[PDB]
Order: sequence, then structure tokens, then C-alpha cells
Amino acid sequence: RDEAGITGTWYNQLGSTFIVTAGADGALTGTYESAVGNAESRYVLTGRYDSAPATDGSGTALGWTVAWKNNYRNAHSATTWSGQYVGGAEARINTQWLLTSGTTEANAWASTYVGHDTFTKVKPS
Amino acid sequence: RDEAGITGTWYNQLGSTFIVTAGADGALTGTYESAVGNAESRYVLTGRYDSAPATDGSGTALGWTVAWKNNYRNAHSATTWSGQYVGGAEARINTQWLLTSGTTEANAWASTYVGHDTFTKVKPS
Amino acid sequence: RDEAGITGTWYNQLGSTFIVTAGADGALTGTYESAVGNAESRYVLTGRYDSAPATDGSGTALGWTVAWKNNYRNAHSATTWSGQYVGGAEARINTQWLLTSGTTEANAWASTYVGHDTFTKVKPS
Amino acid sequence: RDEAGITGTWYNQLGSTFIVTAGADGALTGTYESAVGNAESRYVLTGRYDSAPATDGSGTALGWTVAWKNNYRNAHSATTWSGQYVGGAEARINTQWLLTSGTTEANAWASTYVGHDTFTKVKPS
Repeated sequence: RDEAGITGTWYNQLGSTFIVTAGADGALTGTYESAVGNAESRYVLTGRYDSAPATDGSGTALGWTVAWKNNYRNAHSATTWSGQYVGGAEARINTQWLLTSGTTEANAWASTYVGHDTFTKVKPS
Repeated sequence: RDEAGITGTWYNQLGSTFIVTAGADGALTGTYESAVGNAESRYVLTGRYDSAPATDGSGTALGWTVAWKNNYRNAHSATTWSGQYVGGAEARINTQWLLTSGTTEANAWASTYVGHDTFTKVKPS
Repeated sequence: RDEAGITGTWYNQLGSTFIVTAGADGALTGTYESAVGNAESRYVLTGRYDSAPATDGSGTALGWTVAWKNNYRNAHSATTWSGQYVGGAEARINTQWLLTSGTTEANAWASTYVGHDTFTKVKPS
Repeated sequence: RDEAGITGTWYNQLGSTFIVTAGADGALTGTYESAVGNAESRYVLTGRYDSAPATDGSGTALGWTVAWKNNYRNAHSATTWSGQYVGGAEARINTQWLLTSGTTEANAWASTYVGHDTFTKVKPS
């Protein structure tokens, strides 16, 4: 089950850490933090996933957002990740992300970074 | 205030409709639907925003996700929007989006579309 | 004809100016400059277009690159535009772009901006 | 030197093959083909690179375009890659790409895919 396979802890290639609960009606809730795992680097995340009949080994589409504000930092920024969960002994969440910074109208052209990250169940290094 | 300016109804250039509540601790909750506004085309959205001291007329960074599953449709897909809110008599939310479809491993190269949309407070046409 | 409709001068929403020649074997060659049109702001561009039988009023896919180095500036950056030409009395080139800056390995996460621009045949303002 | 380090053959993670010449005045010219290396899968590429003083081990920004038309195929599409070259015994070109398909006005929302690819000097597998 998708809900089952998604819920838990995921690590990117730099061991940033994604702790998520997949709810029965499509909610993703959790925390995004960085490898050393201090509250200083922990942020709320919220998103959604689209569970659908398991055919052709298709991944499960999902997305989430982190606003980069906690009790220690206010980066005036938010990232969204869009991707898919694929289950199995080598389960992965493959994503592309957008990071937008709060900017002036004149600097808004330069407000949005794009990148990618791949999450697995095993902490690297 | 950001929380105040964001909460409400927003329309893209095609009159797709975004109904959001901005919570005090950074949550975005609401519905994303399309112009004719039938429940058939209404989906849950969830996201986050980063409120920060109003300086240099900087926008407020935010993001949200829609998983394209409701009681009428299951598109096996999710979109994330990343952008910024700018307030005023011509308030806007400027976004870039990523749409990921659930795909096979062989088709995963072609899983993610990118685009943009601008939301305003006034319904077009 | 595509080759015919593309060749010439195009303007974005800020009147940045794109002067292109579409070659018979798919080449795009020209200059990208900014509204005031000084050599100081003029850069070489090169790209490709895919001419294909005119069916269903489909656009013509194309792309180009500008490296942000001329005799006046070296921004250590390059932009690529990917989009499509659509002909007619309101001809347009609709694009999405990626801007990459030369960065350190530690800063490479933050190396690539994304945006969009729409070009028309008529100089705005 | 940048011009020297870039010119040659590069392979992505699937062994698609990028054969490029970096010119003295910033041109990239070459062929993009797929692992088996048949003319059927070989396409022209053209782009630009921004050589700049070697400081802080910064990469060299570059971009290129392939229109997906050759004597065997006309995919009505073009891809642009935006990224940076980093030299050394483990030289790499890290990219993000945009693929645009020629579409109708109604389907133009869904015209552009985004992804990433990393090129190295050594053919995988």
C-alpha cells in the first residue's frame, strides 16, 4: 500500500531528512530537517499524494512544501517538491523542486531556483 | 498583514479558482477548482507560507500542492506551485509550477511538466 | 512558412529584444539585447528549431542559448529558452527559461533559476 | 583551459552521447546521439559557453539546444540544457533541461517537460 510505503523517514543524497505521515485521504504531514537533525534546522512540511490502482509498476504522484521559517530562522523563502514514490526493497521518492525567495518587483525575474533530489530509506555515508 | 492579504479567493488567467485560508503558524489550506466551479473539478490543497517583516516591498514566499484525486477523478498526478504574494489594490500571487504524473521507470524522464500562472483577486472575462 | 515567420525581431514584455535568423537546416542565429539596444547589452545567441508539417495549428518547437559574455560584461552565466513559435497576425514565441550561474560545488544547489517570457513582433510601451 | 576541457565526448547516466567542440569565441557545436550511436539517433546541437577567470573552483556556465529532427525522425520537439562544466580527473557537466513539444493553444499548458542529467567523460555500464 502507498500510504504504508510513504509514511516514515527519507534521506536525500546529502542526508537531509524528510519525516512524513501519509494520511488516508491523501494528506502528507511532517518535518524536513538536515542531517545533524537539530531543531534549529527542522521545518514543517505539508503536501498531498495521489494513490491510484497499482498498474505497470507506475509511481505514486505527490508533492509538498516547506516554508523556511522556524523558531531559529526566517529565510523569506519556500520550496516545493513535485515527484513520485516508487516502492520496493530500493524504494525511492524522485523529485524536482522549486525554491522561491520573497523579492522586490524589479528582482522577481530572479526569485525562483530549480533543482532535483532523490530520497531513499537508507541514510547515506 | 500577510495572513490577511492571502486568505480568500484567487483566479488565474483562465479563471481557475484557488480558495485559501492562511493560518497564523504558516499553514495554507483550501480548495483548487476550475472556473465553472463544479465539485467535479474541486480538489484539496495544502501548503505553507513564510511571513517576514515588510521591507523593500518584498513579496511573501509560499507554495502549495494539489493531488489530482477527488470523488470524480483520479489523474494519477500532483501539481506544486511555488511563488510569492504581493499585496495592494492589484494584489497578485506569481507562481511557477511542476506537475508530476505517476509513470513507469522507463517513462520517468517524461514525468514532470513545468509552467507558470499568475493569480489575482478579480475573476477575468 | 516557419523559417519565414521566425526570422526577424522579437520583443519580450520588458522590450528586451531577440534578433534571429532561422536557417533552412534548422539553425537559429542572432543577437539578444536589451530595450535601449546598446552594444553594451548585446550578446550572441545560437539555437535550433524543429519545422514540421502544419497540422492542428500546432506551434514550432525551438530553443536557444545566450552566454552572458560580450566585450563589456562577463556574468559567468548562460540562459537557455525552450518554447514554441505560433504564427499569425498576433505571432508569438512562448518560452520557459533556465539561467545557470558558474558556482562552487557547495553552491551548485543554487546555480539554476527558472522563469518564462513571451515574445511578440510589436515593441511594447 | 575551459575550451580544452569541454571539447570532446560526454555521456549521461544512460550513455546518451554528447560530442561537442568549444570554439574560441564561446560557440558550442556538435552532435547528440544515443548509446548505440546509430545516425538514426544523431541530432545537431548548438549552444554557447561563458569562459571566465578560474576562481574558487567555480564551474563554467553553458547551454545548448537539440531540435529533435534528423533524416530519420521529426519529433516536433526541442530540448535545451542549461548547466555548468567542472573540470578535473572527474570532470562533469551538470545540467537541467527543458523539452518543449509543438502543441495546440489549448494543449500549450502541457507543452514543456523539465528534468536533469549529468554528463561525464567515461561511458557507463
